Amino acid sequence: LAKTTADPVTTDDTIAFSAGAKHLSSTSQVWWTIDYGAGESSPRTALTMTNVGAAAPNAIASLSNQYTSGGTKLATLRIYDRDGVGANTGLLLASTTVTFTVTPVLYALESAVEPFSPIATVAAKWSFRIQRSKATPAGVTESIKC
Amino acid sequence: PTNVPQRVPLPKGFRTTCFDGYELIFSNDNYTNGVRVAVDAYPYPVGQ
Amino acid sequence: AAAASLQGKLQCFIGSTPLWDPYYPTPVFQVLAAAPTYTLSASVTPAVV
Amino acid sequence: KPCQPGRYQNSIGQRVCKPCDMGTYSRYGGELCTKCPAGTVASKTGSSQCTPCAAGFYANAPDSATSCRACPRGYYGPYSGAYADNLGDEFEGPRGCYKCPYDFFADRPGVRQCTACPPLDLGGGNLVEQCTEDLGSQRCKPCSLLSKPKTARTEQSPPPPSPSPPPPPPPSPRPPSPNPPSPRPPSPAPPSPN
Repeated sequence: LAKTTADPVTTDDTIAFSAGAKHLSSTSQVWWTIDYGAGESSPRTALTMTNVGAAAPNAIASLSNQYTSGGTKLATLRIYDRDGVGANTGLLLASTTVTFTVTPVLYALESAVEPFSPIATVAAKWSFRIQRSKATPAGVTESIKC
Repeated sequence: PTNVPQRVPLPKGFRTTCFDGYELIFSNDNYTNGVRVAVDAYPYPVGQ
Repeated sequence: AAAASLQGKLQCFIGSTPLWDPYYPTPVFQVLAAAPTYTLSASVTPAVV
Repeated sequence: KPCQPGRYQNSIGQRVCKPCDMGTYSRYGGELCTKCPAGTVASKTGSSQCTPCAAGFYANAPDSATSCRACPRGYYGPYSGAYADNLGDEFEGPRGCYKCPYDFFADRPGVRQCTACPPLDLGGGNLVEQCTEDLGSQRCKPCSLLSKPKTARTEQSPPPPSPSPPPPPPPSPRPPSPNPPSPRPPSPAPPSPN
């Protein structure tokens, strides 16, 4: 599996990776799972293995995911041999997990009070500027509750 | 500049680099610091 | 009552995830006190213009 | 065996590890030597670490630096990680050396506290303030000289310092004690008498 978008900035943009599964000979139906930082696929998808081991990348569904936070992803793709639907665990064959680091987005906060020195029994208004790192994703509105 | 090899097993005498003001010499004679004690001690010459 | 050293704490949430990590300390703001009076003194050169 | 830090290898099946380039560090192994990140300098071939040079000095070039040198006479460095951009005003940067303009001067690349000139004293009584003529000047000059109102240059405000690193996460729980084995088989039953 290889990442297509590249330069993964956590929640910014989209993280796309396209995999390719080869088997030497005697190619038949495989079950392929995709595992993100947490949670695996429930239906476990369904792979059709048509090419031969010479042709490495077979047509696997290009699944993309939008992670959260700056932690490493370690995107696992587990292939289960036997079925899976009938409450029977499949056999791990390749796995071949790849991990890619990301860059989280930090938030800045600046405060200013008025009046600038609090006199006893006098109301004060604290104004706060909130600054976002880099730029807001296109067509993505965020509502903050402070 | 002069290269420094990564960790090589050397028996006793052979020393990659000396410290703070000592000129490495490829001799058999027994040296402590830079002043010598014995001569023709080591069978094969080593880095003093 | 008017205090000399104020320390306010703010926490923000975009949805569920907070902006300020709990491991990191919450922002603290020192916004002065005692209501000081500012005196202004002038100096001019030259007098007539 | 992995190549010891200070060297690298970029070919499968090489008995010898090549020494890293000058101004570059290496960890245990590494296919290629990674250059010094940002405002630091290695200043030696096959060095295991790029040293982040102290405040009052700037790196020769960004990223790939040879030797950190002191800021010029009318300059100061407030931060350790001070590095010349090598493009634009020779030896200035966002975290690099600044001129400490007009009021302040250093005149001897020693510290980041550029001094606000000495106010000279004419005789015993008279006191006169000293201001420079060109942003950062070496020798101060008394005020009321050379067109003071000319001074129109941009005045920036420093960004806030980076926050503290997070504390290490808790270690992985130790494995539990092994469960007790199945009980021993019973003694064979006695044979039928006769």
